[PDB]
Amino acid sequence: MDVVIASSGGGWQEAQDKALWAPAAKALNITYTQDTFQNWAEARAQVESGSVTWDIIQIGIADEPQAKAAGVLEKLDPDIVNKADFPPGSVTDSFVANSNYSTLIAWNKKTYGDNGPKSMADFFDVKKFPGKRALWNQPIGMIEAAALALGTPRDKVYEFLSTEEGRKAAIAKLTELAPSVSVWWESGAQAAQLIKDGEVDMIITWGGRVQGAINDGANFAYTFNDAQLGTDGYAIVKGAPHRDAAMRFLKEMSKAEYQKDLPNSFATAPANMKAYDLAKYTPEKMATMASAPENVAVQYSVDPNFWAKHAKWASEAYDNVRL
Ligand SMILES: NC(=O)CC[C@H](NC[C@H](O)[C@@H](O)[C@H](O)[C@H](O)CO)C(=O)O
Ligand SMILES: [Ca+2]
Ligand SMILES: [Ca+2]
Ligand SMILES: [Ca+2]
Ligand SMILES: [Ca+2]
Repeated sequence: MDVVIASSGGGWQEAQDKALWAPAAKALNITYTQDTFQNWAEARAQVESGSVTWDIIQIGIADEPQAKAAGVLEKLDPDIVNKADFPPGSVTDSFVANSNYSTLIAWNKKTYGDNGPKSMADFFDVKKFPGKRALWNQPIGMIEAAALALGTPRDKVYEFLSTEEGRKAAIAKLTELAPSVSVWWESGAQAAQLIKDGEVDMIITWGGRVQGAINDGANFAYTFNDAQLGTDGYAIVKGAPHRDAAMRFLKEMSKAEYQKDLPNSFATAPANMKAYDLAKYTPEKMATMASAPENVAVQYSVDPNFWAKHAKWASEAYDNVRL
C-alpha cells in the first residue's frame, strides 16, 4: 500500500526524507516506505526479474539516458513541473531534478595541512602528494577526473573523451593511479566514514558527504576546482506498483515550498529555482552550494550525451582498473 521511494542512504537520504518526502506525504495525506540502493542497475534487475517493488528512484542526470533506453523508467506526466523553474535539461520526459552537487577533491589536513591537492593533476601526483587515494567504485566523474589529470581543459573534457585514443589514455592514467588507491568507496556514507576516520589521505567524492564529515569533526579540507557539477533527481520505475500515487508524490515534493529546506543541514543545492527566493540563503550557505556562481566557475558539468553512448565500455574498463 505504501509508495516506495529509494535513494542512496546516509546524510543525503536523511536530507531528502526531512525536507521533501515527510512534508510532501503529510500534505498529500499518503504513506510511504524508504529503501536504499547504489546503482540504477538494481532497478533494471527488478524490471527484468518481473517483480517491481520500487516506485520512485533517485538517480543521476547521466544515469537517465541509459535507464530510459533499457526500459527501466516510466514516462512522467507532461506538466509534473514547470520546466522554467529548473535548470535547462535537468527535467526530461522520465526524470525530474531535485538538486545539483559536486564530485570533488577532499584531502586530509593531518597528512597535508593546508598544502593539499587543489587540482586533478595534484590528485594524480603521487610524487608531490604521496598517500592513500579513494575513488568511487562507479565510473561517473572518475573517467573525467583522469582526463583532467592528463591536462585536458575543463571545457574540453568530453571533446578529449569523444576519441577512442582519449578514452584509452584516461583508463591508462587511472591504471597508473590504481596502486595508490587504498579503497574504492561504494556509498556516500562510506566515503564520509573514511573522511571522519582519516583512513584516506585524499578522496574524490560528493561535496555534501565531505561537508557532513567536516561538520562531524573530520580534519579535512576541499575545493570546487576541477569538480564535476552533477544533477540528482527522481524517476518512476517501469511497472511501479503505485505509479499514479508515485506521480502525485513526485509532483508535490518538486515544489519550491519543500525544495527550500533541502540544504538546511546537508550541503546540497536545490534544483527548483523558485526555492532560493523562499529560503533567501546567506552568502556563507551559498558558498557550500555546487551551483553557486563562484563554484560553477571552476567546475564542468557532467555530460549525459557521453554516458548515453559510453557507459558499458566505461563500466567494464573501470572494473578492470579496480580488479
Ligand atoms: N544531490 C546530493 O546532494 C547528493 C549527491 C550524491 N548523489 C550521487 C548519486 O546520485 C547517488 O545517490 C547514487 O549513486 C544514486 O542515487 C544511485 O543510483 C550523494 O549521494 O552524495
Ligand atoms: Ca553521509
Ligand atoms: Ca580528524
Ligand atoms: Ca575546505
Ligand atoms: Ca549537471
